[PDB]
Amino acid sequence: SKLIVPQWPQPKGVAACSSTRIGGVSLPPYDSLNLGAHCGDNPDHVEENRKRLFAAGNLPSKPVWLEQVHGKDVLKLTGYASKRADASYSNTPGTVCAVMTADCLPVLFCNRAGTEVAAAHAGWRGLCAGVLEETVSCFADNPENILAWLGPAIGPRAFEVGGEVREAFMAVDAKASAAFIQHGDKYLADIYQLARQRLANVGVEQIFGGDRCTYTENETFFSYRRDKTTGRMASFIWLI
Repeated sequence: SKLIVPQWPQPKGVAACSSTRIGGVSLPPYDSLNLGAHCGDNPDHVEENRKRLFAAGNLPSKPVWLEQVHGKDVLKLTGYASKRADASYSNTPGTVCAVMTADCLPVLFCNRAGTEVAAAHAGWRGLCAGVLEETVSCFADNPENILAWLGPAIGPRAFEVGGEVREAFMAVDAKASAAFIQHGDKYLADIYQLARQRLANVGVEQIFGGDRCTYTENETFFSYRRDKTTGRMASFIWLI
């Protein structure tokens, strides 16, 4: 399948999907459903892949792509001065929030009532810096009414990092030590657990997903760590 549908108690007024590498037209190293236009692929192929995926996902409009910079800024999708941001927020029907990834954690959010949605691109830098709390801060609803879906990311068996990454996280939130295990001179990091921690700090505990690994599941996902020059997937959410 070209896409995954989040397994969460999705409100009737919300739609969401997350793409795989399967079912497009690109050739290696972008094989096949590469959505990224700035990673060296044949641009005709990328355009075709986007057409295929947007049709498969029944997107009502084109996604509002961001100029992702591995920061913590959120674009409120008001209908831009700048799209330099790593998350977006919408309360407008038909507006599609999207983040593009190939290892960095996508997080999709909505409220139980189905009146607000958001998408965050939470690579370790952005996650550490507070992109998830920034995104949550945009919601009008109460925190216990926010649902968060952890999309396909590089998982804890493959995401090896140096001690400086562990230090960066622990400097914000000491609990972060629980999300690393030592491997020689490095650490294996659980980005999912880090997300759960940082969201729990802001009262968001209804968390779903977190069961995939972009690195390990190579027939299903692109992985920057695995392949360096490769394609991108994306995660999408909208109010119907």
